[PDB]
Amino acid sequence: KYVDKIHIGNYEIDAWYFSPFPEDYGKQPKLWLCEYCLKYMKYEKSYRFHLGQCQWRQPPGKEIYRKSNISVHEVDGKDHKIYCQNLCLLAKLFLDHKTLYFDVEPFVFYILTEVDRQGAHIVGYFSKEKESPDGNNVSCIMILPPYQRRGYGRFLIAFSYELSKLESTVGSPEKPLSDLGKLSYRSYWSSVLLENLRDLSIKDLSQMTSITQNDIISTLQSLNMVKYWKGQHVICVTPKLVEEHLKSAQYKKPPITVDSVCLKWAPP
Ligand SMILES: C=CCOc1cc(C)c(F)c(C(=O)NNS(=O)(=O)c2ccccc2)c1
Ligand code: NA
Ligand SMILES: [Zn+2]
Repeated sequence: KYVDKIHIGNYEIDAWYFSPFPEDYGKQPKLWLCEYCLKYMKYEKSYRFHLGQCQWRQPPGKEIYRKSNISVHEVDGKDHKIYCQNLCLLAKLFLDHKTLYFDVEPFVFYILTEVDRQGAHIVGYFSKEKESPDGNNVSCIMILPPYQRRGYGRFLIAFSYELSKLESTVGSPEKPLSDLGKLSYRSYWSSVLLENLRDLSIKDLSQMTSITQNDIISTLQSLNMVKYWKGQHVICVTPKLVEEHLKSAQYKKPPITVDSVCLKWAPP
């Protein structure tokens, strides 16, 4: 018998997948999570007592981004082991393909929070290998279900590439992506490339965006904006074609932007 329901903050959320919480936790009808320190508890009564005792009102680590009430905390897995393990167990309830939960020392975790008077409430996160031999700028990326399809996933994608830009490198999410993750990356790639083409080789777009040439090419191919000539992909678009795509309905929701001026981060 697995965890199938959690209470976190003011949300109740049904599980999507098995997560390896200890057996005596899974047997409970519901798992209760502190939204600030991510301690998981078996009972409403232990949860209530914890909420009156727990002093955390935001993630640990350093706040590397803050604009208005949107915040990102960078949490090193070796410095905040228990917190990152609890985050990975929570994330695994909603990710099919995540496989690492307890060996969190090789990872850095970027926690997205939405702030009010009571504290900084967790929306989602992405993990990132401190040293990625494969050039992955995201390992896992997860938005909690009640915040999905509301701009927060796009924010975290954009954020991951802003880190890659500051590292003077290109990067790509680790595969396989969740179904919603695939749609989200394709939408983000399309809007970023189209806006750059409206305002350039494939290599130029890559240096400007930190999107890999492969991801640029596959995105341009889905837009039918690339020709093939003697073994080379070449951009083939008219400014008018770019503008038709850009004012289609899917590019109409006003994003939460990543303001590079509010990003406080030096590359390792
Ligand atoms: C639970 C497992 C994975 O959860 C995820 C993972 C990712 C990467 C997401 F992007 C989202 C999400 O919520 N996307 N919707 S979006 O932010 O409005 C958005 C609009 C336009 C372009 C991009 C994104 C959820
Ligand atoms: Na639910
Ligand atoms: Zn707590």
